[PDB]
Amino acid sequence: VLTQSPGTLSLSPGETAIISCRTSQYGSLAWYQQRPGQAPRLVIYSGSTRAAGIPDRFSGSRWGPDYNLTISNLESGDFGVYYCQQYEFFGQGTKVQ
Amino acid sequence: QVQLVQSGGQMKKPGESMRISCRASGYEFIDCTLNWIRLAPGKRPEWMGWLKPRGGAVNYARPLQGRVTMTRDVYSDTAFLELRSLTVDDTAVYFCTRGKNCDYNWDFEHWGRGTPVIV
Amino acid sequence: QVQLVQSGGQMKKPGESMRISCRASGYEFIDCTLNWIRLAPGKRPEWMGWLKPRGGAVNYARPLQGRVTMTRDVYSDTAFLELRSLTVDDTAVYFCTRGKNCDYNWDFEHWGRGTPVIV
Amino acid sequence: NLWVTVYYGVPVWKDAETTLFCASDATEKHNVWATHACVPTDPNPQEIHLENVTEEFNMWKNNMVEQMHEDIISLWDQSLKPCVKLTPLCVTLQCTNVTNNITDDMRGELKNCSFNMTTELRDKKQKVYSLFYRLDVVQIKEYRLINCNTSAITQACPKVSFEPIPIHYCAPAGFAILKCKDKKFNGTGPCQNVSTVQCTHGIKPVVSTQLLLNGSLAEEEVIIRSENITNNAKNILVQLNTSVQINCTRPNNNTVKSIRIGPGQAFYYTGDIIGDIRQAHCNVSKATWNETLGKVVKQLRKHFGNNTIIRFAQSSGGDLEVTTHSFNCGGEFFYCNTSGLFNSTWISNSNDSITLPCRIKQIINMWQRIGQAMYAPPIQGVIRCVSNITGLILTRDGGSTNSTTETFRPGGGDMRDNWRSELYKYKVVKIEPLGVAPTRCKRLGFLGAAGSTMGAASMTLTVQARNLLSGIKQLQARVLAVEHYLRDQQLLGIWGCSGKLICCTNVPWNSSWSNRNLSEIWDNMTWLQWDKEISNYTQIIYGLLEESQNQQEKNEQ
Ligand SMILES: *[C@@H]1O[C@H](CO)[C@@H](O[C@@H]2O[C@H](CO)[C@@H](O[C@@H]3O[C@H](CO[C@H]4O[C@H](CO[C@H]5O[C@H](CO)[C@@H](O)[C@H](O)[C@@H]5O)[C@@H](O)[C@H](O)[C@@H]4O[C@H]4O[C@H](CO)[C@@H](O)[C@H](O)[C@@H]4O)[C@@H](O)[C@H](O[C@H]4O[C@H](CO)[C@@H](O)[C@H](O)[C@@H]4O)[C@@H]3O)[C@H](O)[C@H]2NC(C)=O)[C@H](O)[C@H]1NC(C)=O
Ligand SMILES: *[C@@H]1O[C@H](CO)[C@@H](O[C@@H]2O[C@H](CO)[C@@H](O[C@@H]3O[C@H](CO[C@H]4O[C@H](CO)[C@@H](O)[C@H](O)[C@@H]4O)[C@@H](O)[C@H](O[C@H]4O[C@H](CO)[C@@H](O)[C@H](O)[C@@H]4O)[C@@H]3O)[C@H](O)[C@H]2NC(C)=O)[C@H](O)[C@H]1NC(C)=O
Ligand SMILES: *[C@@H]1O[C@H](CO)[C@@H](O[C@@H]2O[C@H](CO)[C@@H](O)[C@H](O)[C@H]2NC(C)=O)[C@H](O)[C@H]1NC(C)=O
Ligand SMILES: *[C@@H]1O[C@H](CO)[C@@H](O[C@@H]2O[C@H](CO)[C@@H](O)[C@H](O)[C@H]2NC(C)=O)[C@H](O)[C@H]1NC(C)=O
Ligand SMILES: *[C@@H]1O[C@H](CO)[C@@H](O[C@@H]2O[C@H](CO)[C@@H](O)[C@H](O)[C@H]2NC(C)=O)[C@H](O)[C@H]1NC(C)=O
Ligand SMILES: *[C@@H]1O[C@H](CO)[C@@H](O)[C@H](O)[C@H]1NC(C)=O
Ligand SMILES: *[C@@H]1O[C@H](CO)[C@@H](O)[C@H](O)[C@H]1NC(C)=O
Ligand SMILES: *[C@@H]1O[C@H](CO)[C@@H](O)[C@H](O)[C@H]1NC(C)=O
Ligand SMILES: *[C@@H]1O[C@H](CO)[C@@H](O)[C@H](O)[C@H]1NC(C)=O
Ligand SMILES: *[C@@H]1O[C@H](CO)[C@@H](O)[C@H](O)[C@H]1NC(C)=O
Ligand SMILES: *[C@@H]1O[C@H](CO)[C@@H](O)[C@H](O)[C@H]1NC(C)=O
Ligand SMILES: *[C@@H]1O[C@H](CO)[C@@H](O)[C@H](O)[C@H]1NC(C)=O
Ligand SMILES: *[C@@H]1O[C@H](CO)[C@@H](O)[C@H](O)[C@H]1NC(C)=O
Ligand SMILES: *[C@@H]1O[C@H](CO)[C@@H](O)[C@H](O)[C@H]1NC(C)=O
Ligand SMILES: *[C@@H]1O[C@H](CO)[C@@H](O)[C@H](O)[C@H]1NC(C)=O
Ligand SMILES: *[C@@H]1O[C@H](CO)[C@@H](O)[C@H](O)[C@H]1NC(C)=O
Repeated sequence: VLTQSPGTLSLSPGETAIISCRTSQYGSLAWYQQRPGQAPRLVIYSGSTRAAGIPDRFSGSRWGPDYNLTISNLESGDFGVYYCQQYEFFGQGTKVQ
Repeated sequence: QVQLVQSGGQMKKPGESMRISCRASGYEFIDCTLNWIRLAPGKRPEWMGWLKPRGGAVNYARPLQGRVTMTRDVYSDTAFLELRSLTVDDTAVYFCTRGKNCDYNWDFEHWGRGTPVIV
Repeated sequence: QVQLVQSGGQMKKPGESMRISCRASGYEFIDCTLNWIRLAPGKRPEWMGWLKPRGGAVNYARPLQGRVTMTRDVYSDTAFLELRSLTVDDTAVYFCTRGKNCDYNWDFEHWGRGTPVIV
Repeated sequence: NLWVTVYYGVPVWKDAETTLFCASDATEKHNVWATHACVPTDPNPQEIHLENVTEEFNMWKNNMVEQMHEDIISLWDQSLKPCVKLTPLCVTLQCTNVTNNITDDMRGELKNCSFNMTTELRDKKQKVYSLFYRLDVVQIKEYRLINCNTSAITQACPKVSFEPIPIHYCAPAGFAILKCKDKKFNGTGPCQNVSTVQCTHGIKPVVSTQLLLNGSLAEEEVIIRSENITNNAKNILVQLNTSVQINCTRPNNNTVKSIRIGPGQAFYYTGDIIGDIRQAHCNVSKATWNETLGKVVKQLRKHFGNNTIIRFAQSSGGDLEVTTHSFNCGGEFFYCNTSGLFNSTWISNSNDSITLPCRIKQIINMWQRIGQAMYAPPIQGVIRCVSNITGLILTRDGGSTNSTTETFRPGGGDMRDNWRSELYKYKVVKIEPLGVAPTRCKRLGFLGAAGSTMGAASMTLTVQARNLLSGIKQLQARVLAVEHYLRDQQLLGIWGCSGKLICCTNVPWNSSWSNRNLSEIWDNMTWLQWDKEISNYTQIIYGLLEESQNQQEKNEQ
């Protein structure tokens, strides 16, 4: 249904993370951050709208049936497992390290 | 403040049944769809189902049909996920979630603490 | 639809009393006057009286004063006609009626099935 | 040059929600879905086709459905307010199975329950024997009524009947109800054939949970309406083309007895059954239903792939109101097992009936509320109903991997869907009588000519204005209508336009405000299109009108 890529991102703090997610369906795509030991709190929804409490470093933008999550200036509280969801279907996840 | 409090840390052998409770607060339980998601480690996470507690209407994921049942109480605002015929592929952290805006359930802003199940 | 359901098929001897039960439905019983009318064969129909079953007010026909009593059970929506000192001249079909409009008692659009009484 | 001209009474509206009032046809019908605050209606005195008006409807985001939910719940509660409370009935029941004088176990899911209950007098009790349904009792043999530990069960008054009657929802003063006449309209997006109505066609509060009974039919073909179909949570409302006849019955005499349980408080219960103990059931015509499912899968294949597999299945779970088809029939509440209907698999290329077992309940927690429940008194005699299935509420199983096959189940659990399937063609709009337009003067019924071009539609302004100024929430709505009228009249007064209706004033028109050289403004554009084009500029125009009138009044006076 939807393929998330890459499986793993090796990134140092301060770099910009781009997490891609392709889908064959038209739906709002949300992005969830799973910090180890914590619930996967919502990062963005509708493909570009930030959830309350999320810093403005998280955004999305792309054209066509494809989404990209851009995470600038990664901090020590990031580097979790990121998931894309469209209409109940979840991407395999990208581990950010 | 919306909060979902789940009981968990349950270990089961293949073939046993399990029940995970989810107590909800901070919103009207009747008026908002609650979702059960199975975050299997190392595997694509799966959304097990949704439960509309007003009438208790439920929608289970097709791969789980016949093995997953969801129930609830509305006088103690609690949802229940019950699984039967557990196998080794059911090892996962199970979450109870609620959407940011109840009109759209899928964007899940409120998550429970997480209930690991080892099989 | 207004309906008046009357008991009947009674036969009495001279000197006995008779009681006719008229159950009313389809309108507010309390707020509308009911009438009892005597339709004997051959001779002109004799109106026996009216009952206003809220206060219970009654009006008995002059020749029938002292012989006719009308009562109501406001909880069973039932009017009762009691006729005493029966004679052979009281053979008639007795009818329970209601006016077309409750503002005007004597437009008897609603008649019961009838109570034949032979004496 | 171009100058601002103020028009009062323009056929312009916004998607603003408000409180609509009840209207109904004019004794026994005043004890059925009535508060006596519903005004007598008229024989459709006004239905004005809005020629050349295209309007955007959203049946899932409107306050007519939410208003019906609130009003029907209030109407229900008022019907049950001056009625017997069954707190005296929340007693310990000594229940045995209904006996056949043989060894057969429970028949009809009935339990014969002996209890001690209060009487008209407080010092004495009456032992009562009542045939309750298994679904009305919980074992605690000793049993209790299912809702006594959670809610106050109120007995329906015996004079009150639950048969649905049409309820017309009417626009208050200053508002219009727009109706979509498009055939095959799926309840969302633009509607080409739009009309203005004072009231709806008359919506029957037909309580049902899986199949829609006694509703409207689609004009040409089955219409499958969902805000989004790929979203599982959004229920799928199917409006049928030709109804499916469903013959429901309660084949038990259910001899009704009554007792006094307090001063003026009569409890009605089933005393005995003279005949055999039989299961209530519904017969859905088999050929008609199979053709109906054929039409439904054809429409779903139009929504999905044309080569997919559509499987029907019984409801996946929930309370009885969701897992079964709940409805009123002759005063009794049937909960029919629809697994006999939703069980076929359709793979893209006889006068028999499908009998659905139905359970009967007396304690009805309608709308699944907290702290409230109703006890339906039993009806004397065998019950028969012939109902028209005019629609369905369906859900689709999620987690759809291997998407060549999709699974559909009956829905329910949200009564608003029954009203959406009736209110799919209606929306409430607020009249915005104040419009502005460029002119050079520099000094049909309600909403008729709304789709006409401006100028032509500016000669009917009095017809539009005449329809303004025409319990607590309704009076607040009336006050809001008055306040909006007075705000428009006060604003015109500030502009020196209060008595002119068409007010030419000394404010130049800015070419940035969609100039279009005037010929398009008056010969091509309508008042709705024009108001949409300058919806972000009317505040500036109004401010300039206030400034110009203030300067002219101070300079002249
Ligand atoms: C259920 O609900 C869902 C969502 O709630 C509905 O989905 C929406 O469906 C409508 C129509 O069904 C969609 O509108 C169409 O969108 C088309 C694509 O829009 C996206 O992409 C374009 C740019 O794509 C171009 O380039 C691509 C190259 O890769 C190429 O493949 C593509 O064809 C285009 O050429 C963006 O401009 C646009 O913003 C949008 O962006 C997508 O991706 C971003 C990722 O960041 C995401 O944020 C967005 O949400 C979205 O996913 C578009 O082409 C199409 O245009 C049509 O009209 C123009 C008229 O000028 C015509 O020229 C053209 O040929 C087309 O006919 C139209 O705009 C809408 O995007 C869907 N939205 C979402 C959120 O999924 C769904 O329909 C509904 N289903 C039912 C049954 O009710
Ligand atoms: C979908 O729509 C259909 C059609 O409207 C509904 O089915 C009707 O349901 C009503 C209510 O259950 C039925 O009305 C009842 O009919 C009984 C039989 O009446 C016969 O005699 C009268 C004489 O005038 C005829 O008009 C009638 O056709 C029958 O020949 C009556 O005995 C009932 O009255 C009893 O109850 C009422 C209160 O409910 C009291 O006021 C009365 O005093 C009395 O105790 C009642 O009138 C109607 O007959 C049904 N018709 C059909 C064709 O089935 C469905 O119920 C509705 N669907 C849903 C889900 O609600
Ligand atoms: C329900 O139970 C009551 C008693 O528990 C039954 O009433 C008795 O029925 C028998 C039938 O032969 C009579 O002889 C008794 O006199 C009745 N007793 C009383 C106190 O009424 C009743 O018949 C049972 N009803 C059903 C349908 O099983
Ligand atoms: C009110 O009573 C019902 C029925 O006793 C309670 O719901 C559950 O019902 C099932 C029926 O099989 C029982 O097995 C459960 O044990 C009941 N649960 C409990 C907690 O008793 C319902 O919970 C009760 N309501 C309240 C507020 O306690
Ligand atoms: C409606 O009836 C169906 C049968 O038509 C019931 O389905 C059965 O449910 C039991 C539950 O234990 C299963 O063991 C059976 O195998 C099912 N039967 C079939 C034929 O699949 C269903 O539970 C009933 N539902 C309601 C709400 O009454
Ligand atoms: C009543 O019928 C049920 C059917 O399940 C049975 O289990 C129960 O034992 C029966 N009880 C009596 C008293 O006959
Ligand atoms: C009713 O009350 C009497 C005592 O007066 C008791 O013996 C009997 O068991 C009670 N019956 C029921 C059905 O509760
Ligand atoms: C609107 O009504 C006219 C009446 O002639 C009809 O021809 C037309 O097809 C209707 N429009 C739609 C969209 O159904
Ligand atoms: C069905 O609804 C969609 C939006 O959900 C709309 O674009 C489409 O035109 C509608 N179909 C018809 C036939 O009106
Ligand atoms: C059911 O459908 C038939 C179709 O001919 C129609 O005549 C009848 O009036 C409908 N009944 C109801 C209650 O909608
Ligand atoms: C709709 O119903 C009519 C009969 O009223 C029937 O002729 C027509 O074929 C039905 N529509 C479809 C798509 O089958
Ligand atoms: C139900 O019982 C009553 C008892 O008086 C009887 O008159 C009536 O005919 C019975 N009904 C049926 C359908 O047999
Ligand atoms: C329902 O009953 C009516 C008589 O009231 C009969 O004409 C009709 O054929 C029956 N329908 C079904 C589907 O059994
Ligand atoms: C009747 O239902 C069966 C379900 O398998 C289907 O194959 C058949 O085509 C249907 N017949 C019709 C709609 O005439
Ligand atoms: C709608 O547009 C047509 C275009 O020919 C026009 O003739 C008709 O009069 C317009 N309708 C109204 C109500 O002005
Ligand atoms: C027209 O709009 C422009 C926008 O820059 C503004 O500067 C100018 O003053 C406006 N003129 C009038 C008459 O409103």
